[PDB]
Amino acid sequence: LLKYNVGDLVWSKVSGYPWWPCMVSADPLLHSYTKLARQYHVQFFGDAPERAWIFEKSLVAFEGEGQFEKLCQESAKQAPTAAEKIKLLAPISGKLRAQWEMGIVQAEEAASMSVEERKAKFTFLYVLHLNPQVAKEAG
Ligand SMILES: Cc1ccc(CN2CCCCC2)cc1-c1noc(C)c1-c1ccc2c(c1)OCC(=O)N2
Repeated sequence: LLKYNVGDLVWSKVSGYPWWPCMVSADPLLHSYTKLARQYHVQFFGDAPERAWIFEKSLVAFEGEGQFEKLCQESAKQAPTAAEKIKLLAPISGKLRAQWEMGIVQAEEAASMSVEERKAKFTFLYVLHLNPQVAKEAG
């Protein structure tokens, strides 16, 4: 039923990290955004930009920050060991929490923008660099 496209907003669950706001985008070298068990190429929102391929089973549509609590809770049932379960919590403090909060601010802005608007603003530029307007607003 679900098939993501470039510009779609998703929470991504990665080993060693809590659910993080992302945007589906095209891989700069392969030129694809999906491949086959299905994978999608995503950008991680925040001030320290990263990209990666994620499996669909580890993506959930992004609506807003309010979803995080239920994602943390529901994922606990499928993370039986302590090191996995502890990573579901929002980062305690420091630089990782500030990155996650900035990620959420950016994703919430993207969510009230159109697909093309969020793509023009938030897509990374490749030579991987942030769009200068995004970098200035983040600091
Ligand atoms: C895919 C990936 C690649 C590399 C690095 C390491 N990199 C993190 C940023 C600082 C330098 C070291 C982390 C991930 C990653 N895998 O799962 C999540 C979640 C992340 C991630 C964590 C934090 C941030 C991020 C992605 O991008 C946006 C941001 O501002 N911070």
